[PDB]
Amino acid sequence: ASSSFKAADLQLEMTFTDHMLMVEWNDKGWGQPRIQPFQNLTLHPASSSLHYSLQLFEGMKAFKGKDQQVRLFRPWLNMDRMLRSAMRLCLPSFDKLELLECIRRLIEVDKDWVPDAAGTSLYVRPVLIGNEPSLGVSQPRRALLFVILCPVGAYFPGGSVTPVSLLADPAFIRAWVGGVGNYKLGGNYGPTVLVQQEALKRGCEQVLWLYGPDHQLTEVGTMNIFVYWTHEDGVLELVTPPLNGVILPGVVRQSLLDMAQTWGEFRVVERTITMKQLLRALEEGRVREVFGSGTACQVCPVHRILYKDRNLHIPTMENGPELILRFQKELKEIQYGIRAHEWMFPV
Amino acid sequence: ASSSFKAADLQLEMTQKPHKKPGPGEPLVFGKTFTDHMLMVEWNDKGWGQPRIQPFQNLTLHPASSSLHYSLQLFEGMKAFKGKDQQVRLFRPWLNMDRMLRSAMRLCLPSFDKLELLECIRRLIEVDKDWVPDAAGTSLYVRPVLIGNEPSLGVSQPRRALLFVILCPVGAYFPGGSVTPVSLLADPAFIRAWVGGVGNYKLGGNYGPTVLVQQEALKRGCEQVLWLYGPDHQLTEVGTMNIFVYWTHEDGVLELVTPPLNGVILPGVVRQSLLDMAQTWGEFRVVERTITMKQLLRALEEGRVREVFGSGTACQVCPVHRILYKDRNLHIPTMENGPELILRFQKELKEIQYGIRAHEWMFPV
Ligand SMILES: *Cc1c(COP(=O)(O)O)cnc(C)c1O
Ligand SMILES: *Cc1c(COP(=O)(O)O)cnc(C)c1O
Repeated sequence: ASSSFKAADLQLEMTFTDHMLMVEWNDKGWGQPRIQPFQNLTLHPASSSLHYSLQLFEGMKAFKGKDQQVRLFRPWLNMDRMLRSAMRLCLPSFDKLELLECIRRLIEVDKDWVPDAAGTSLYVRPVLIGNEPSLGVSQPRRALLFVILCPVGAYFPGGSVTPVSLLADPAFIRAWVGGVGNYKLGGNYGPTVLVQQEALKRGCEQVLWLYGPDHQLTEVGTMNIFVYWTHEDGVLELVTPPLNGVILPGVVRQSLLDMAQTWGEFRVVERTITMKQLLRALEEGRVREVFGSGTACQVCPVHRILYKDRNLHIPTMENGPELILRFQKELKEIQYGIRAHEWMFPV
Repeated sequence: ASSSFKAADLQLEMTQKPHKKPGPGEPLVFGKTFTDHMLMVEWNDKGWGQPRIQPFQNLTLHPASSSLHYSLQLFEGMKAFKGKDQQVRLFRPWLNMDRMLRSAMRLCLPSFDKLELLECIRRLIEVDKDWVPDAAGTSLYVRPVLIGNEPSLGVSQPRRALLFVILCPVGAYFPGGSVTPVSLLADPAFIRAWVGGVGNYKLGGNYGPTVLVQQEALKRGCEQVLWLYGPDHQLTEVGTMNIFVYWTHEDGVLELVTPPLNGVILPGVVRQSLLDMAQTWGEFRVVERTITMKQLLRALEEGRVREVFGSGTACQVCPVHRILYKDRNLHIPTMENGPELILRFQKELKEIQYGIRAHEWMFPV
């Protein structure tokens, strides 16, 4: 009472998994967390979740190693992000480690659902919605937190790393400074459906999100973007856009920056990336690799960019892709328990 | 893009046990009290289903519903008014219907026939007619919603959707017919929408992020938010209302100005009505042009501002008396100037809406 829900108070009642977590918030505080069979949600028609998008989510993977032990990849970063998203849309705060322990217990009940094939895992989807039975745009004192799980079977059609189809049109904007693009809110995704369809009929599989008067490369679909090149100063570097408001702080993004910094072989920085710099670098043969990063596709190569209906080839595949494969191998090693690391949380 | 549901295919299920009526003398909070019935229509792979109109009940949604994860949701807001002869009427519902599937087209929900939904809503209000209040400035708020209902976690076009309409009786925004002003926080750090964005559609996603800014307006002691856009600080919206400025322009001409529909402005029904009304009078210049803080600041020190107001069916016309910008107070002359134009707009809209003056803008139920 008077604070957050506790995993020690959990209520147990024994393509998605068999069970789900559910926690309710109402004025005075949180109710106890419930692990119950997968079932439909019953919401009032005036629920603020459906009218004013008082909704946020998270996305992380649970990996089954060779020793058959299930582990979550840096879940503390997902919990940090979830709480920041909650504060912004201006829902109840909760204790990050209590939600983690509740999710741990949920994955434990559905442990048989975690796949062990190469490139497979269990997708954990936590959600927090406003559940106020009112049409007023306000702080929603009733709320609902739920977690659902689902097995995912390899991103790539086989085991071969395949490059993806980008469209770069300045008329479409995902996020803005002073906006809400740095939080995983449902509201940022709905508007992308029409843009993705526009990309598909223009011969592209995904969208390269441009921002500002100087056409800054921000995100690749629902992934962060990275460019491995020799910059205009002659130094070999790995660059990704900074957290200035328009970028979603990805867990894989942070991990790639952390790993590359530890190696100390090349410069690793956060510095926006304009189409002017990319066009110049391509023409000068300074670009090595360009990729997207995210939970779905850990490291995802890009081979051409349709900018103002262009056919700009990105030489990612003819440069190995050396860094992508190194990142993929080291991540697989950490995630599937082949090497012990502080980044993994055992379930 | 697969036609529509028909009003002729609408069945009916009356309530077994009705909700409690508030009563003409007890406090009505906006959007917390609901009527006995609701409209609901489902869409899937075969197309649209039949409506029917059922008792007020909770929605049953799959946990992976795209409405809850990726905000595939939109809404409308219009009012039904009851005159002192018991006749119920809707204010320009065709425009709300026009604002509907444009919103659905955007994120990327099924199309429907505007007149078929209008007939279904008309019938729903007729069923719950006893819920429409009588008192001075009271009304029934009508809330149509269309959501994506896909049972998967992919960010894609839903193969399943749900359209529903709920009703709620609301009190007068201004008691006694006497308009009162609001103060606004103008902080450029928070942006509601951007060009190439989705602020020109009534989608749920544009509202959630405004809750924190509204709370920051409250803490800084200011009656609602003034939404600034760009490095030039363009005045765009007043909370969930369109903005209008009545002043003598820099060129020396008396005018009524409101921002143009360039992508950051929601095309309000009241906004369009005020423009239509002002143009029909032909007493002053009516123009759609960007308004900046620099222009407002210059007009204020030169004494050229007469009235500044917000527009949009909860309030119709809402006066603004103060704007907190750059930690400094800007006293807006709205109130000392009558407020003449606001009172004229309010009287005209009140007379049209409650049927005291007949107009083609009103749709009978
Ligand atoms: C989820 C997401 C990412 C990547 O985040 P990860 O935590 O690394 O999965 C990047 N950009 C957007 C827009 C996202 O939604
Ligand atoms: C609803 C709304 C308006 C006003 O629209 P009306 O149709 O006149 O009710 C204006 N701005 C915003 C941001 C709105 O949501």
